[PDB]
Amino acid sequence: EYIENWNLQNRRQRTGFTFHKPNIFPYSASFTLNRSQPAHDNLMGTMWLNAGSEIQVAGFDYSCAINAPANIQQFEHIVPLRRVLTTATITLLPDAERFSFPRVINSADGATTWFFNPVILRPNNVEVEFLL
Amino acid sequence: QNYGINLPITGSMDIAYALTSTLCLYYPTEAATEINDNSWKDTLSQLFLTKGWPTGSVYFKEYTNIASFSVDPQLYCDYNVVLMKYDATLQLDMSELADLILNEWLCNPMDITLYYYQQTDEANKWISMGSSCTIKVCPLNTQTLGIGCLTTDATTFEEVATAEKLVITDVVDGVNHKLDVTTATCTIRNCKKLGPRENVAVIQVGGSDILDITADPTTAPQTERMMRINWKKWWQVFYTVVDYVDQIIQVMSKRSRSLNSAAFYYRV
Amino acid sequence: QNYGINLPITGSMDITSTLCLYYPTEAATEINDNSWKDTLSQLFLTKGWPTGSVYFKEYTNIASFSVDPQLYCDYNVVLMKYDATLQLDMSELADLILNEWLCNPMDITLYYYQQTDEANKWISMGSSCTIKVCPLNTQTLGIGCLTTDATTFEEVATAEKLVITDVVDGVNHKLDVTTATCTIRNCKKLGPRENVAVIQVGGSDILDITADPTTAPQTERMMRINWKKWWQVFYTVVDYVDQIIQVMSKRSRSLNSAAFYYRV
Amino acid sequence: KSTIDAAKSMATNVMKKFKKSGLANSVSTLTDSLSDAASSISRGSSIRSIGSSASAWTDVSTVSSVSTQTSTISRRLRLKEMATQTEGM
Repeated sequence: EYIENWNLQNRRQRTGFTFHKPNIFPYSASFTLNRSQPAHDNLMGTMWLNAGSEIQVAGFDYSCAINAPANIQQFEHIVPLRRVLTTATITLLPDAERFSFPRVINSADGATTWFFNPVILRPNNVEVEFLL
Repeated sequence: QNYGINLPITGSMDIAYALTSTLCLYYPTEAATEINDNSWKDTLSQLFLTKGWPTGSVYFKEYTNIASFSVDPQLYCDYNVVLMKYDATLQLDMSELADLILNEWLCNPMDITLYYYQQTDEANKWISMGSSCTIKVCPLNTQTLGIGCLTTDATTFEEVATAEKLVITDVVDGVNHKLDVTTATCTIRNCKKLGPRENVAVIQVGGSDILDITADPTTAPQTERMMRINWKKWWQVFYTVVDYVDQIIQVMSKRSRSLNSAAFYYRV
Repeated sequence: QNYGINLPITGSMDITSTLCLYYPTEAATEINDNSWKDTLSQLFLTKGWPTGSVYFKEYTNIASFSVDPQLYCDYNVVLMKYDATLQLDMSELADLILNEWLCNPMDITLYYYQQTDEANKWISMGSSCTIKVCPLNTQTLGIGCLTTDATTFEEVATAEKLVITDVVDGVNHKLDVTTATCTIRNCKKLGPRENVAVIQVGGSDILDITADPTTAPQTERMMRINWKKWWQVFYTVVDYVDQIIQVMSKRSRSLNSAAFYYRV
Repeated sequence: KSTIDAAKSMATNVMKKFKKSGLANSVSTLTDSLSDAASSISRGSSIRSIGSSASAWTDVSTVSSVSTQTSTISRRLRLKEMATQTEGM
């Protein structure tokens, strides 16, 4: 397959490499906070882990949408790819398998820590967009 | 830097991340009368120096009575720890004082001689402070008339207080209330519970803990900032407080409204 | 439709009623009014309860409310005054009113009774109860008390309007209670009764609704507030009725699902 | 058939109770939902729907899940005969 790919690339035609579980997602375990307090008493933001060939995201709110506009809080997450992909089959589950446990992680200030106490619900209006 | 705009904060988990304080205390005068000494403040300052906090910046204030402390408390400090004596007959006083000093209240003046009033949220509570407060209220329905009390008179009102030094009151949402209080000595303000305050913690020096911090009867939680110990001699209480000063400092923190960066958020 | 038989419930993870209130007469004497019930009814109308649906019954003391304290109301909220000597009265009243009790009456001079498991107690009520118990051995011989002796019995309750008595299971006992001012029925606890919520004015949340020493669960239906004027308490109750009604749900037995399962 | 004495208020009386029953409540709720959807800007795309660009006409709020969705859709759609969108009988 590789020699054929090289030969067809040298002749300027359509190339293709097959993969199983392609390791294309960069590793960046970053969390984002929007409604924040210096003492971490009520939070609202997104925490994601995109490692290997798996993407795991979890939107959390400490108020549980109790002072929100009509008890609905939105969370958006956009993950780009450095290279295009074609003919993808996607396995999708509605449960985060990593961000559903009592955790304590250092904050973004670099000198303080906050506690995470999760209770999992089912996500509503789960929309996924594949855009090019 | 940009102020007053809530913006996303980036973070990470693979980066290795993991004094000059100003202490203040409020205690009743019976402790000072019982200890029989007046040089104890120097001893406390030296003991605080031993733990690690600098001296000179520590201030002490006394209040004649819990009622005297109740009216118009003054709190300008960095770590407020207040010792409140417990009793089996004055539960509401301690409850209201701790509730007032535990949460921030954004208040507006109330003129009950040319207006009516009503609530619009679960954080709407009415706070009366003065030397002789007796709040008299008569509910008014949607037609602006009295039910169980005539609007023309005022003595037939259903009172909620009587000469109380301080009284926190809540009224039924969605209806008007005509008020008549002797404004010559006491003031009534309309306050909304914006959020928690960590700058003040109360230690109940007494017995059965009874404090509630929520206006709704459904939930009466026991916050961590509410400390409670037994007592027979005040020197033992002071020794316990100074020994566990590190825990008190860790559980508390700097005020969430005077961080020099949280400007235009109702403080600084 | 089908009752009497439980069936597997399956599902997919993906996708205006009466309320009664009670109060002490001391509160009414401390308010000094007669239209107050109407005013609170109007406030409930403003808050979202149709007029002509909220009732009010009045008692004179906790002891008086303890005899035949059956609450027949779709949503019950009980105001209880905290005393200094009636800790047992309040605790056992809350225990009786908070658990579904299935009772069997007992003749006191014909049989010798025992207990089956740890979820069995003896509920007693009357004008005055003087309950005496003597645990016999396995050979019908008295241990520290004689079967035909009416003076050496171990006193356990006297002059109590409402007393919940528990004995050590596994061995028979003899009972001698005056069935002219008292009545004792063998009752078995089934589960939590969630149609009753109690608001305690004063006190420090001492009511234990379980006699077990190891556990002492504080069920959420035992609220605690502090009082100086009864108007304040009534205003707090009326303003935050939504939280109280959200704490409770439909009675587990009124619905046609516990029918033929010890219905109601 | 009765053909009785000088003009009565039959039309007004029948309208009085015709405007209180479930039809008026349903049309009021439909209009309120459409107005809120037209005002739905503070939450972005938030109205629950199975189609695209939620228009307050195919929302799912209330066997097979598709059957429940279709039943709810038809129950709300019955009012479409009150909007002169139909073309037949």
